[PDB]
Amino acid sequence: AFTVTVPKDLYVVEYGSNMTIECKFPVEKQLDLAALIVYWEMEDKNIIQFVHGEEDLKVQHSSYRQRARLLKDQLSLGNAALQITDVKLQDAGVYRCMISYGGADYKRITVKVNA
Amino acid sequence: AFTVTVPKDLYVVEYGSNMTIECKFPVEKQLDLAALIVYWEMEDKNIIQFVHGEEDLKVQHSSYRQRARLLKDQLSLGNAALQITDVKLQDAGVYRCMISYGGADYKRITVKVNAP
Ligand SMILES: Cc1c(Nc2nccc3cc(CN4CC[C@@H](O)C4)cnc23)cccc1-c1cccc(-c2nc3cc(CN4CC[C@@H](C(=O)O)C4)cc(C=N)c3o2)c1C
Repeated sequence: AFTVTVPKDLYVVEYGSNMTIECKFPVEKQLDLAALIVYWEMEDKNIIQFVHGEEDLKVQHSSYRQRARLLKDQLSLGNAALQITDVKLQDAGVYRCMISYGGADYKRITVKVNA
Repeated sequence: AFTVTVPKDLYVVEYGSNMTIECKFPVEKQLDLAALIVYWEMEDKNIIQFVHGEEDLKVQHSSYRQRARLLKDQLSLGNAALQITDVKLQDAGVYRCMISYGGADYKRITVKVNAP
């Protein structure tokens, strides 16, 4: 029963710091890109779209552009890991990571930013 | 650029009656069911889990499953269609359909129930 898990579901972060949020999923083998979809959204803003190996800059929402990246190296370890640099106020909310790799599952993560 | 689209996003249905809600998705030529995942949820309750041609009635939530079905016939036309018979009160709320077929997309649909 393909599960995604969140190590931490609540992130308290400093304004202008850097953050990495993590979704873990089972990779019992060597990651097969033919099977892999990784999506990250925050309140209906598209953040990352990784589709079978394909990463499309064009669909990424204005805010996250040149601040958000998916750590590819980490994928191979079954860790969809979103790095957001220079955390702003508008960055606080519920994040969703959606994964499809054989089965499919998704999880939610809260971010709080201090002023 | 895989899109899921909804004909109607709001359904107002009468208590006890029957409803079909639909999610449409592109099906170039002949559906490959081995590559297809169709998921329906309502406020975190599992309604339908159709993974590669098997439906999973292990944990799928007993109030629905009792009245909820995926019309497989319609899949061939790129129509994920959830049929609920004898609409109850607990059936109102925001459903989500999540589809994976090459790409992946989801949509939300609101249901309201009347009782006259
Ligand atoms: C998550 C998931 C499921 N979930 C489940 N399936 C079966 C059983 C499932 C059972 C559970 C329950 N438990 C929880 C714990 C464990 O016990 C399992 C949960 N979940 C399931 C099914 C099918 C697809 C997905 C999924 C996977 C990966 C990615 C995306 C995705 N959405 C996008 C949305 C967009 C949005 N844009 C915006 C406009 C829109 C448009 O085109 O209309 C496109 C992009 C892009 C671009 N890439 C998008 O990718 C999606 C939906």
